[PDB]
Amino acid sequence: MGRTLEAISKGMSEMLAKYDHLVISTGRTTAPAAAFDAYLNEHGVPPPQPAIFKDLGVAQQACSKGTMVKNATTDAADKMSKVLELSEETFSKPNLSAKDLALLLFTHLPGNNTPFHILAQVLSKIAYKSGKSGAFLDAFHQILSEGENAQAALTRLSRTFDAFLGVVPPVIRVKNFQTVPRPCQKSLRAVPPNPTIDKGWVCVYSSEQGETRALKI
Amino acid sequence: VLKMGRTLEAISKGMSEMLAKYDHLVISTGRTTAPAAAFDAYLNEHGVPPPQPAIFKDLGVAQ
Amino acid sequence: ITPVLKMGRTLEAISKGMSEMLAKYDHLVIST
Amino acid sequence: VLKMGRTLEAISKGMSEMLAKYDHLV
Amino acid sequence: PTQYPDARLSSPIILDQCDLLARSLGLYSHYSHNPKLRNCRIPHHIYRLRNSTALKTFLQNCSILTVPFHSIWDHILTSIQYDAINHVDDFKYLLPSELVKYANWDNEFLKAYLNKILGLDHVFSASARSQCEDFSPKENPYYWGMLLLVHLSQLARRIKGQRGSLRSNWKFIGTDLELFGIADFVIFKVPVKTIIRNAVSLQASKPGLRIWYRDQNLTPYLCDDEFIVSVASYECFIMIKDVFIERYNTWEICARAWLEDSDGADYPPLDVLGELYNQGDQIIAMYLEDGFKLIKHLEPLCVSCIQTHGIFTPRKYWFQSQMIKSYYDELHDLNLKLQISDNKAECAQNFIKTIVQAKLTPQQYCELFSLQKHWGHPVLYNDVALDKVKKHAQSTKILKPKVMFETFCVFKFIVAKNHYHSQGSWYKTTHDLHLTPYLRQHIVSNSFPSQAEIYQHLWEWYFVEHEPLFSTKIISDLSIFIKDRATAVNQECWDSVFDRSVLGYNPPVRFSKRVPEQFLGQADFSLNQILEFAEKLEYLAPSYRNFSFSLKEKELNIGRTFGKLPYRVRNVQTLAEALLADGLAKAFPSNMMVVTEREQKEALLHQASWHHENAIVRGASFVTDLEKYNLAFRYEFTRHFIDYCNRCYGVKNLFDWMHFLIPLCYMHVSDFYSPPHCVTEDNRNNPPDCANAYHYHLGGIEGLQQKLWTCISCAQITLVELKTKLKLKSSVMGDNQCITTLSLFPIDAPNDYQENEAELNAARVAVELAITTGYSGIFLKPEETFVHSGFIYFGKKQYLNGVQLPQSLKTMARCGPLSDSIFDDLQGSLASIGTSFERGTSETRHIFPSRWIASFHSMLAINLLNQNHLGFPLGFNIDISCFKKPLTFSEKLIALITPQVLGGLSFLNPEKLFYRNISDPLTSGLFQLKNALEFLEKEELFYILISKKPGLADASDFVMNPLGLNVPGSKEIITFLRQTVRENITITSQNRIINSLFHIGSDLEDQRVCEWLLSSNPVMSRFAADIFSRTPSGKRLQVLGYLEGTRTLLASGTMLMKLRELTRNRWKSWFSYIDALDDDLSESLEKFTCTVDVANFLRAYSWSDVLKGKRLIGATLPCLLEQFEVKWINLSEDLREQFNLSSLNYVSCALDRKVVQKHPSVNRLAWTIGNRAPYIGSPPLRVNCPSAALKEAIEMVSRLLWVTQGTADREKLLIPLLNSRVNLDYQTVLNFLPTHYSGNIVHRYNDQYGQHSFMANRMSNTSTRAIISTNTLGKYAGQAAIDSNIIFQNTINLGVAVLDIALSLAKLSSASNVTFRLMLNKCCTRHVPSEYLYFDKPLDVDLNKYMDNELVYDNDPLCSGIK
Ligand SMILES: [Zn+2]
Repeated sequence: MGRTLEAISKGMSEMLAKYDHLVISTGRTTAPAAAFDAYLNEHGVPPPQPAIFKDLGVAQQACSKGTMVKNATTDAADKMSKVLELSEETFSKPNLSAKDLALLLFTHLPGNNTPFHILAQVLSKIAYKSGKSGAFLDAFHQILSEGENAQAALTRLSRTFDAFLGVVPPVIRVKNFQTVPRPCQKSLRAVPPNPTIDKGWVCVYSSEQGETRALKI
Repeated sequence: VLKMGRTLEAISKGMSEMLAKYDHLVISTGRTTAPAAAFDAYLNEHGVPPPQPAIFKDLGVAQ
Repeated sequence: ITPVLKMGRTLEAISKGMSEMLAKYDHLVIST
Repeated sequence: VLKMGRTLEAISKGMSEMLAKYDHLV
Repeated sequence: PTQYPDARLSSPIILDQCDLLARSLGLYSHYSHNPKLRNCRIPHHIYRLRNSTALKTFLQNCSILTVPFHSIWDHILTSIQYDAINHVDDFKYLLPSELVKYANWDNEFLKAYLNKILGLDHVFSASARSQCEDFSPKENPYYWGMLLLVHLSQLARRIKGQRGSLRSNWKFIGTDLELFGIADFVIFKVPVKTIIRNAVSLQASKPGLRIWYRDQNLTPYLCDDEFIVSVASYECFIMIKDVFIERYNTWEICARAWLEDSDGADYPPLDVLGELYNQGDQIIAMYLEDGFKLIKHLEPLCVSCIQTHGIFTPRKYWFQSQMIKSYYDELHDLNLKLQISDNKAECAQNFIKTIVQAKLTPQQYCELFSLQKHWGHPVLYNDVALDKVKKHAQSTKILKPKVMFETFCVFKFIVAKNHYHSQGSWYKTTHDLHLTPYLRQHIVSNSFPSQAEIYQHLWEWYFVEHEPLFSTKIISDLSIFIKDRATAVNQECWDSVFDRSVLGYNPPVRFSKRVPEQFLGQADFSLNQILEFAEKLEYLAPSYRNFSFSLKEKELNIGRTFGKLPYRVRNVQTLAEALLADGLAKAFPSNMMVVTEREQKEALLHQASWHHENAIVRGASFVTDLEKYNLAFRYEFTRHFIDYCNRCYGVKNLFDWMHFLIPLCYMHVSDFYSPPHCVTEDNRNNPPDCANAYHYHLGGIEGLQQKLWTCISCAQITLVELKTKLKLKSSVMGDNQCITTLSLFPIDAPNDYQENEAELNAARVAVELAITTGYSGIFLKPEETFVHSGFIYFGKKQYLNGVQLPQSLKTMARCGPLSDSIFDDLQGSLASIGTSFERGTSETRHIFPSRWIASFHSMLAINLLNQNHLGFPLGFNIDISCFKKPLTFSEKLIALITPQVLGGLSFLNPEKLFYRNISDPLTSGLFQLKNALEFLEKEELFYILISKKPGLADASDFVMNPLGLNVPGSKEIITFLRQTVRENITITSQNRIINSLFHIGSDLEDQRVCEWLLSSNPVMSRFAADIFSRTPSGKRLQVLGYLEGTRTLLASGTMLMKLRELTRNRWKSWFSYIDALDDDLSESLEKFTCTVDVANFLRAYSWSDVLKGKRLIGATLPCLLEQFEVKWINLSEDLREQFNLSSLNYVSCALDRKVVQKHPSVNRLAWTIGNRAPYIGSPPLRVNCPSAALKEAIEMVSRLLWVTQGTADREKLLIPLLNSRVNLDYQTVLNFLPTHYSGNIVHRYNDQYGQHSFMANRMSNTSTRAIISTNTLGKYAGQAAIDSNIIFQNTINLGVAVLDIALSLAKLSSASNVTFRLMLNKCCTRHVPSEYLYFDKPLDVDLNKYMDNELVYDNDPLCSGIK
């Protein structure tokens, strides 16, 4: 029985090392399972002593039996699970909401309250709704790296990016045509038959009295 | 020999079970670890509890 | 030579240690 | 076969000590 | 007298005590969050200030309300900037037009010098716009404000220095913004109308004021009064002065650079500066202290813009995206905390947009990164500061035993592997072999397992035990205890650090605190007694359970703390860190990195191969922060590392001190005016938790166990490397840690494919490291981490794809007229300016813009100290008291031209643009002086200025200053105070080590040893200095140097008179040259023409009394710029037009045409790199652990053997010197000497034991394209080469520096090439015959007196392994 004995010798030595390290690391004050459960149920928070759990998921679920309330121990486990969710294709990848994406585009544009600011709001909302915000941001950045400015990048993205083909411009409710921003007044036009974004129509301003003006860029 | 075959078949099952469980364990820290170590080191060195030991009673260590 | 006899005796002690540790693991580790 | 016996005795020695340490906790 | 208030800002800005001044004047203020200050009784030294009549008239017609300091900050800066020109009569001295005149003259001089050296006329031309006198006054917006604040800051330093007289004050009255300075405070006074500015109410105009006055009708308090007041401290005023000086220097350097180049200059343009400066000021005014949260983002934003420059990959824009998102989040919080409308906060959006939308080059972003501190610093609150620390150090962590287990085993493996590769064998194991099978048959066969198979059998390292290593009773330095440190008080008297009136009771026990004053007070100080103190756990006594924090000086966060321990616990910490740094921290390479684009291909292939050429290597790096590690360490994790260290040193309980002691203390900040919120008289012994203070700290603190934590970090990186099977190289700066992953590709791979795959591999590693540290309780935050293929921090510098980027402004913007010296010394100030200038040139490619600033501030120091010295009465005029008439422009100029070695005040040597270490300062100084006098047209003054009357100096002065002259004016001021410091040491000292080192007859020993070292038949001063540094006299001088920077030791009326008389004498010697003359010496010198002959004659004449007719050797070496001349062989056609030119032994230099990397283009030489590396071209026994004493004894034996002759009686000269350091006999020592018996004593001493420069003082990009060849200089390439003046390591530095300086502004192309040669001249080369020193008498003095000092003596020199 040499093989069936040598395998047992090596496995036993390894098991011995690992469990000896564990007991020395948390020793002499660690709370056993019964005492831990009693303290938690009776006080509502876990004891100030070290404890040993079977899995990370068991630690995420350690709460008082009577009511479910988060405790310092639970928070520690949730932080660690969020770390475990990391993947190496999306390490430090920016996650941006529609409002958040718009703020970035504004940082790259010159002036204030120009037609390109309205175009940026509209495009960011449409792209985020269809779940293509990361691809949209990467395409914008690529055009910037080629050597162009943000305005040419936005016009080219409106023409070619897939999420905007055959999309009707949104409608904005205003009191009158004095409410539209001053730099955008000169670009207002009459509503075309079938407006669409990939042809250069940003949005539709509808006044309080049914008068509609189309913004052209 | 047969008692040995049965004891080995029990030992291998127990050892594989312990190693599989060890792969998934997790522990949480507490505030009684370092003070308990200090208290034990002082008794081992001198044979009596450290002076002004009231703080160790507050932490639940002096025993 | 004493070693073979000793090995025969020890496996029983090792089995006892393993049973005791399987016992202690059930009290130390929280699994609710 | 002598090496096996010696190894087993060494393993048994360590088991006894590491069991004492666990006896302190519970 | 010795100490004065600090010239520059170095302390945190705390405004607690201001609340106490306002309550005593009847005003309202709410700076502090501490409720003790609302109702305590005012301290008497503050309450008495309300009685001054000057302060009561200054506060007439003011409101009861005050405003915080920053809400005014904006208006203060603007008002001083625009109003300072109407107050020129206040600083009519300082002669502004003369400052500009001197600086212009100095640039013209340096241009002439460099045109002559480089051999090309007209390399440097005239932009007549920078050269007119009216350029800086008319076009720099900070000129007049900077001069006014230089004057006012000197007044403020004088008033604060006086201990409080109630009549000592200063004031300044302007169109707006009146100022008033009293003991510790400065009061700013502004009209109300300029703050309301046509708004509904005061809070409507400045919303940040809602914190003090929530919503109250304030108009009843503001109608009848025309002014409003802000109370602040002296540090706020000094910080304003610092901001003006920094902004002035920065604007001037940028403006001049853009006139010099005008196409691409490596400095941000002036549009960007004007915009950023104004918008940051507005952000600060509006958001107060918080604004710093937004302004703190300037540095990461600059880095993120640099990173977007290589070959496009989407990941290259991720860091920038993360930073932008982070910036607006902060804004969204601030706008809800102050209820700010979107239209009000336009300044914050303009700040971020100005940075991003400016499309600068990587060089300009790297320089703009340096403007981080140009807006001032925030106010700190100790409760806000300690909330963050408390939360992080008491939190609970979730740890995984498997990860901790594996990183511990890797720790033990690293130690074992380093031992084996050092001593060729396994250490002596004492553990049972049966437990670890894989390691047993490597131990029995004495072989070490390979890197590949280590992971499979990793567990077996848990059982390995062995014999102790690294004996404890010896540490190398033993002078770390003497050094200055800050300590806390003992726990019986822990209240004594607070004010009695703020506390509310008188503490029962009152306490000294400084380390230099407490090391001298300790009567015994053994080193074994500290060990015993730690081993017996003596500290756990109730007396040593106090710990206190203190805040850091110049940062932009809410407050970072460094900790302070009692005196004896500080000794325990110091001993543990020293033991670790010598013995075991050596097994962990924490700086193994070098920049991979600059490394040879063979080395990369060998290093990046997992096991052991047709392969391509591409690297990618990421950066992590080590600052957030300290508070996250828990005992459950570090028990095992600490226990293994204890075993490795044989000691027990030594490395556990921090985790055993820190959780038993009461954590608080020791601010004089902010005690813990809740401490009372009966509550005092066991106080409770409150906002300031708390119990049960569970983590570490910033610097307590730095060595051990860096070692654990290296162990986790090695564990990750075993897990991912990729080669990693890590490096550690002060704060950041950079990790580089090396990946291998086949030869036929597209460049885009390599760029993408390298970043993917670096990301696998970053994810793995994040998990490994998260299961140890330390959380990397992926948002502030970036992964990049080109960007790296390596030294304190930044590289992009191997191209070094400039960082010159960081050091040149802090240039100023005054520095921190003793009694406001003029040489101290000028020397500080000179060193800052030489570092600044090493980090850029523009020379003249920085040189103008350095010269400007030199002349300014002279004028300011002439008429506003702090050590004299208020108006004194040093020059009138000395010479009976004021100084002229020409006299000041001549002092600033004469080199310091000759007794003048010139510290800006042009030769230091080429290399820092100059072989001989006398010959180079003579070369520079001759050139300057030829430019100035006063060529007849040369022999008058260099021939000055020798002073009175002993032999010890000549031994301490080997290469200098005996002139009174070149001597430093500290040499006049040293004698006093030594006297106090023999009065106030009880330390046994110090009393034994400074015994009763030590002065006679120093005198006798110095006289003996200069008694050889040819005298050699370099040898004498080298020997003197290692005898006990050198140790005595080192200890004096450590203890000098103290108080009440250096200080201890008649001291003021001694210092005043010394200062007047020094001014007479610097600024009068007809008074100091030797007509005989000048008559003798006029015959020589070479600078070497002149230096030899001056050294012989100056030290005639010491030399006694013998002749001096080994000191004079030729100046390189006079020995070699530059001759141009071939220049391309596009450079001939730019240099405006129309058409044997030598070193040959050329420019390499092949370019490897470039950013942004190939148009400047400093924007590109190449392949070359010209700097790379240029013991039978050994003890494992040699102490410092043994190293120095070996060096002395080596030097003295090499100097004397073989047929001599060498042993009897060696015994008296060697018996004073170690216990070896003579014969055993020779067994450690390396190979000898080759050299030429005069020549080979300088190169064998001298100190050289390993590189040119330029940016390191040029060296990578230089082809230097020293094979063509004939018979000097060892025939007459070992027997000449030439140093062949310095010609390479000169060749690289000439190539760099000549093409610093030229516009390059793909067709340009350059080749020249450095030609040898005959005047300076000498043939120095081999010569021995003959000692006719052994030393007759008993140097054997220090067998009790372990600081000096090694009782058992070889107790470690013989090896
Ligand atoms: Zn010469």
